[PDB]
Amino acid sequence: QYPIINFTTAGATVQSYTNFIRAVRGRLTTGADVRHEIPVLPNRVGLPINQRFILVELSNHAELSVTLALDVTNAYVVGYRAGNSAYFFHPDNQEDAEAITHLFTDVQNRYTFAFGGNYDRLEQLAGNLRENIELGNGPLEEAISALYYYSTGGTQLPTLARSFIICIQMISEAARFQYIEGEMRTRIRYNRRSAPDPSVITLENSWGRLSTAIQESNQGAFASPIQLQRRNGSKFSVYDVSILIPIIALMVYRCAPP
Amino acid sequence: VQLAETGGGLVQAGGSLRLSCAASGTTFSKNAMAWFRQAKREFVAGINWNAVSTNYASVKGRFTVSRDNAKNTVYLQMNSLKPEDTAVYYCAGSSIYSDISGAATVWATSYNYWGQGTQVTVSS
Ligand SMILES: [Cl-]
Ligand SMILES: [Cl-]
Ligand SMILES: [Cl-]
Repeated sequence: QYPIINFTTAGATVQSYTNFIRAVRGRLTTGADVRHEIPVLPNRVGLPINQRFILVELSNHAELSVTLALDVTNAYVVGYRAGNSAYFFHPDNQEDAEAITHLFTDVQNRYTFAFGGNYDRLEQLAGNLRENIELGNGPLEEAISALYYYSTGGTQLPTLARSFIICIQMISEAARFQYIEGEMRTRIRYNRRSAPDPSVITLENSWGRLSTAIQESNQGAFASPIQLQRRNGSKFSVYDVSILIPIIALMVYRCAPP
Repeated sequence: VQLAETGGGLVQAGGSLRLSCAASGTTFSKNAMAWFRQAKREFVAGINWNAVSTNYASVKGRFTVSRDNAKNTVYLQMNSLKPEDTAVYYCAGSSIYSDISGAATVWATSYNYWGQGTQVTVSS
């Protein structure tokens, strides 16, 4: 039994979503390993399977519910359970292939998709890019519904792919970035929904690159600056870890702590 | 998706047939495949994307399922054929799932693409 964190979109407030994300982070990493003030996720290699995942239980005002499984190494969604079925993205190696069989063992039906959970593939299936897919409590509410109905036959592939894209960003990306968590709190605050702006999208795209640069950094300065975009799409470069401390909450482990 | 099947027809008993099915355009190496048969439409054999996991129905120890991802082909090798095996055989696939485990393996509904059937008739 992996740890379970419960969140409802019903009556969702800025605080309840903040408490939720805080708790998700708390389960992803012990915080024992920090590098330049930024917590590093457990190193995949050597990690015992009984520690490998956490579970995120999502429910809405519709009183439908689904269970997401997150990999503690990258904080990313690997699959989910609705009712008597579990569904998993295509594992990219044998060792990942084996890991997920420890998820949702008592379900009647077990499916592995032909596709992975990367944005490029999901976008192709959903028929839309991330920048065309709106985010907020309303979109999460619908995504949860689409995911639950998939197990009953009421959800088509394109809507499923779209719902993944919504959940991954509002949960995984938000746990990874305080900045992305912030934009979600803002949507909830004004009770609005909107597609993510360029600052959100480029962060998402850059998480692995920023994990590497921060961990390989000499003294906190980057050998290669990292270009990001602001909300308005204008471009600027990050030369130093100091400016990302407010931005990025967790990193994938790239190397030994020295 | 396009399918091309070979093998079928009349064979005697204790004798054998090989059914072959080529698929396209899809990503076949990523696709769960299955064989079904009718009279009277049920699951016969099925195989996952990497061919490390296979299921059989009545046919166990006789029929074996195989695939070559290089050719986008899936095979059914039928051995020790008995009159009760006479049926129309359909190759099925899923462009959605790489692996279908549990009950859903045998649901015709788990598979979103289907070849035309081939009559297989095993005489006494
Ligand atoms: Cl949706
Ligand atoms: Cl930024
Ligand atoms: Cl450093």
